[PDB]
Amino acid sequence: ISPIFQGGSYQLNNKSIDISSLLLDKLSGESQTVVMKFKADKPNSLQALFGLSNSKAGFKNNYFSIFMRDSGEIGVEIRDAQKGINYLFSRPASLWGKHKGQAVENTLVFVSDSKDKTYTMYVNGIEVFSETVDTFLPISNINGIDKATLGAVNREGKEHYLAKGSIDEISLFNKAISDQEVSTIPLSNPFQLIFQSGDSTQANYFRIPTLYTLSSGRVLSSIDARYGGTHDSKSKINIATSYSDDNGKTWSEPIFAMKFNDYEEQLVYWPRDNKLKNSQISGSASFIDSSIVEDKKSGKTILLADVMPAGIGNNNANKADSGFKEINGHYYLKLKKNGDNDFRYTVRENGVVYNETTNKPTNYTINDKYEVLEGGKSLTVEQYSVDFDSGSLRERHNGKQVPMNVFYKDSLFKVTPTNYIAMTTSQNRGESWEQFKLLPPFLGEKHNGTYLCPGQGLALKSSNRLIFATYTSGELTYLISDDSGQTWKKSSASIPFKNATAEAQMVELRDGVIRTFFRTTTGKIAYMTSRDSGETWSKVSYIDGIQQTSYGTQVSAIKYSQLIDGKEAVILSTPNSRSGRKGGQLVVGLVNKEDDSIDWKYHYDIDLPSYGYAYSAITELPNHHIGVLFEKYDSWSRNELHLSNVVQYIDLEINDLT
Ligand SMILES: O=S(=O)(O)CCNCc1ccco1
Repeated sequence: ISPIFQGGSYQLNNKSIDISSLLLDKLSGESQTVVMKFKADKPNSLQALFGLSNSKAGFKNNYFSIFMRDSGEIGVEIRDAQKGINYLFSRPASLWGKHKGQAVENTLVFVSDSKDKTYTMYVNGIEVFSETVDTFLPISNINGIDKATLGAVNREGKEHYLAKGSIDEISLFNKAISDQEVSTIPLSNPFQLIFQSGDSTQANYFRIPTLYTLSSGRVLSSIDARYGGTHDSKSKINIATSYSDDNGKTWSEPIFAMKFNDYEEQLVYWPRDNKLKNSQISGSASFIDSSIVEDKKSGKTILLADVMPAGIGNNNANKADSGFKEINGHYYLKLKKNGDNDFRYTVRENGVVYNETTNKPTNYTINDKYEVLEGGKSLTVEQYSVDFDSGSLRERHNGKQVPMNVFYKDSLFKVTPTNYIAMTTSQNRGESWEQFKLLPPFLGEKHNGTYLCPGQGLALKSSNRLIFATYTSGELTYLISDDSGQTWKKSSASIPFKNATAEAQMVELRDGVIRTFFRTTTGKIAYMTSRDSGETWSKVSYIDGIQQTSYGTQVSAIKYSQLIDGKEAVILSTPNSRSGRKGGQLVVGLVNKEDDSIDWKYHYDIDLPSYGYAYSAITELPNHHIGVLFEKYDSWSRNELHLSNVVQYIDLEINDLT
């Protein structure tokens, strides 16, 4: 239908604008829709963009506001002292500030709907909240409203929450518009979604993005499709992938690289109240932290991830147990049968389940998908679903039968409650993925598996050598294959930390010279150098000019192909902050051929220093633009848990950085 009111080009310079004379008489009925295109790249800590208030003395709490914080959060307030109603709905990390230097125009759509009794907010096409109340307060039935304000809320005749930005365009409607209509509002988005709520993964949440340009020009991406909110394992998490054949302008409908079936794939809205936000899926096996490379020789595409048996994450993973028993040079996967309190079985050659005590093989075997067969017959378990209908989290058998897998809770045979690493391959560049294979122990029979560094593995330009960085207590443990991933050898590089999350990423500065940048506990990014193609490693140094937080953040890096100011160039993606995971940057370094030192010459501000930026993926797109897929939020912050569509992708050019 038609806007009862429409205005545009409002400047918010810490002075509010009065539009009462225009809007207040238009307002009628109990349903309204605000549509607001606005810019704010230098906002104050807390500012109101829009306000409906009772400016009369004695009614400071009778108002409606649409506000933002300089954290990127957006919210509304609906308050009536006489009615006894005080509503505040919001979401962190809902905004953009700047992109490529210019300020971003955000597209805000707030719906107030008296039929479903529901407040819904969309920003830049994404639904950031939708709240139902039992007692609905139409934004226009607030007692004694006499003001309509932009850039403030007019309380008791003063300008509260003074704003800094602009509203290019604002429309008002005496209707609550439908979803379908909402989707037809044009956007000015500086970004796109590759993975997103409601897509084929059915995961409502995503974390830990990766990017890799393949030899065909196809760009591939892998990610954590996280179902139980944005929690680490333990949870349900699958590895999803999607590709682009047109330099990241469009992306394929995602498919699974690694998935488990013990729990259903459920698009669940996870509770954000303090009483319930730490609810965590506790019976599911899961995957977490993927890394990808292309192998020249085979043409194969290779993906690794951490594997977690039902109910397992890194905080409770059995350290001091690789999950394998060594029998004469060979590592065998161990199993526990129900009723036993010790592990008495192994998976020998041809997946035969052998009893270690009796020394007789058994009538059970383990297939390639780690499913259990008895006497050649496939066994099954019942699937679980999660819900919050009882007011708290509840995992329960949903009726469906799925292949019994030794990583599952209900399995008759179970692996060691510890962390594993697995690989899968694609012969077709992301179109399908093989059944994953578990990797062997690297640091011993009685030492838990290491942790895959998420992002890219490295394909050395002058051999068939493939390296995947992993970490454990006290060292990076690089995994090396010279045979297209069929076999693997470890290369240990000690670091001066214990229990650090040393997420690492490598660049080749020239033939056989590998620089790795990894996350520390120091507030600085560290690095080390191999000069014999990852055989041995230098001592640890640190970069000054970038700061991280004490707990740090994942860092992605690539060796750029074109020269920049005449030099070889390495690009770096990281939050630059000591407060939290915000202030994202791409940092450009020129290499000094004399000594292989790096002069970090350019810093690109991805967005505002106060807006969230966490784990990231960069890649050189086939047209020499830079593709960036990142967590646009503070994935550490306890206040920013469980947001949808905060992992976003952008296209940058080199000159944008310089
Ligand atoms: O810093 S955070 O990214 O929030 C924590 C990530 N933990 C990494 C991990 C690896 C295996 C299980 O968890």
